[PDB]
Amino acid sequence: MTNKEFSDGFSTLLNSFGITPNITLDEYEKSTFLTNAQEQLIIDIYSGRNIIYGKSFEQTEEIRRYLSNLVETYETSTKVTGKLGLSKDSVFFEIPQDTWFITYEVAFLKDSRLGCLDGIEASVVPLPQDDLYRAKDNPFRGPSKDRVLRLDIKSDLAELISKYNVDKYLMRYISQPTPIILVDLPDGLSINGVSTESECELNPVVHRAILERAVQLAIISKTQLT
Amino acid sequence: MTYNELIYMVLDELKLSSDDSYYTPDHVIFLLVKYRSFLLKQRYSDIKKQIPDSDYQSICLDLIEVPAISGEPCEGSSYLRSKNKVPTTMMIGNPRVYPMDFYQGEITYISRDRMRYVGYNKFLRNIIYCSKAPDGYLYFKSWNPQFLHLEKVSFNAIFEDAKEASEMACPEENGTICKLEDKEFPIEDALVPPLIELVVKELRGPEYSPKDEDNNAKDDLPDAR
Repeated sequence: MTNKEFSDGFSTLLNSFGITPNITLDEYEKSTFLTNAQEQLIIDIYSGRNIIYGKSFEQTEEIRRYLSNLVETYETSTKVTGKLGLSKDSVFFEIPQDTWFITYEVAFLKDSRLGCLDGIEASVVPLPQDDLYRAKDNPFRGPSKDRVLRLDIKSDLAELISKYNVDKYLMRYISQPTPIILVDLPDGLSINGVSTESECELNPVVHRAILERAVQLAIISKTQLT
Repeated sequence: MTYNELIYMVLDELKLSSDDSYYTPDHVIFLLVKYRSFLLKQRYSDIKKQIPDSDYQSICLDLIEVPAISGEPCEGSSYLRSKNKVPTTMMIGNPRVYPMDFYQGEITYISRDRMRYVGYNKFLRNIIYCSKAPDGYLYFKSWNPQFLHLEKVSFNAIFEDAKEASEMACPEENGTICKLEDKEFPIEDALVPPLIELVVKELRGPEYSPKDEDNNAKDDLPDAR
């Protein structure tokens, strides 16, 4: 559905300007509720907390088709120099800053110590801070030629703890979706920092579910004190 | 395999990963070292079997001349003894003290009781005899005054406590290994699964048991607190 179609369908579902009592929303209000419904729905879908679907980020073809258009791949070789880590062999890599949730994350190693295995792709394992001390020395769950520990730190960073030198850092994450803005908003107004029209980038399959959720949120907003 | 691999196999099968765990790796080292001797006795004390090379360890000794009792003239002939206390060997393998060459020398490790009386045979007057006295030291005895020049020996045996004997290994070619965790654990691979499951059974029940977890000048265990 297009922006005109989000708006017309949203009005039709709210019975705007019908004879019975009803609710009428401005295009900014429509955009607010559509974007809120979009973000709520995709977070619930990713985490699998939606009772209607009850499935996680890629647990079925339906959810794949829904969140396929947020999946972005990232690659970086630059390391942030001056930062304080929990080990001598800790390197820091910036996060794309539009990341929502990291779903795949892998690291290529370039070191002469691991002879003839150079450039080995190594699995980046997110490790909690409880597990870190007892995992530095762990030979089965700790850093190795085929395993790297990643810790989240301040300023949108990934502290990679590795035994061998880390050359490249590859990621595949869920991105900030573009907001659903139905009209060029006036000066000052914006949704997620966007003032111009922004169409939903997801597939049209989930647009109608987003419309239903937005309508329900509108009815909640108008009828939470009555 | 090293101490590290066995320790972390046990910890991971118990899933004692967090630093805020009641049972630390020290408990694991203690239990592993005791269950190793337990299993080695159960396997190799009933009837005589071949002991693999994995169960053995070479500790590495410096000898010093000492008086029999004190410096008196009539207190008997002097002994050599190791500078530091020696681990107790188990009585199942092939204990052997050797002069830095396993394939050479004849230094006999015998019992304390036998070594009271050795060397009277005229053809056995040049054999150096060894035994761990109740002092905890390895004592040497011979009727040949040449034995008092001996400065260094290596002792290879199935020692009863692997940690003590691992602290006293000879230097490797690269050098000494400071961390016990980086050293090799002295047991055959065929006896590693039995040892691990015994230690994991030992600590599985206690892993999930309650604690006296309130600070109230009271014992809180009868209430499963």
